[PDB]
Amino acid sequence: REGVFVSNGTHWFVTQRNFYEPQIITTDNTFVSGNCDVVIGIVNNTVYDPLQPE
Amino acid sequence: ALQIPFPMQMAYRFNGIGVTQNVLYENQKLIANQFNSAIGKIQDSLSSTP
Ligand SMILES: *[C@@H]1O[C@H](CO)[C@@H](O[C@@H]2O[C@H](CO)[C@@H](O)[C@H](O)[C@H]2NC(C)=O)[C@H](O)[C@H]1NC(C)=O
Ligand SMILES: *[C@@H]1O[C@H](CO)[C@@H](O)[C@H](O)[C@H]1NC(C)=O
Ligand SMILES: *[C@@H]1O[C@H](CO)[C@@H](O)[C@H](O)[C@H]1NC(C)=O
Repeated sequence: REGVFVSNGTHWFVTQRNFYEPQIITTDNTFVSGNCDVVIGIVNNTVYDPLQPE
Repeated sequence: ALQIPFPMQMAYRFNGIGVTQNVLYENQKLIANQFNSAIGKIQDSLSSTP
């Protein structure tokens, strides 16, 4: 939703575009759009659901 | 200077214009052709019109 995805080699994080403040990928800080096939450069990864433990 | 993939940079400009990033990635091929075609057209217009 804001910022870009980054990876330190193993994990994946989303951080603001002007300061390295990584955090876990969550459905709140991202938004779904369409299917995986259309976009190029997409990578496999899981998105944590905040209400999943609930 | 901060390196960044050019299609990703477009998403920044698209996001900074009022459209979501997805509209670019879902149309990256179309936009690229339009950009190249426009770049070709301006060259001809400059060459033709004195
Ligand atoms: C990338 O960052 C992740 C953040 O989770 C690192 O994973 C942690 O690494 C520390 C040591 O740096 C461990 O103590 C933690 O247990 C790890 N946590 C998880 C959830 O994996 C990961 O090591 C980093 N990868 C790098 C730096 O290559
Ligand atoms: C260019 O980007 C594509 C799509 O992410 C990737 O498959 C390819 O390996 C890249 N080329 C490089 C990194 O030289
Ligand atoms: C997971 O991995 C491959 C290779 O990264 C990717 O192309 C694919 O779309 C992903 N999903 C599945 C179900 O294979």
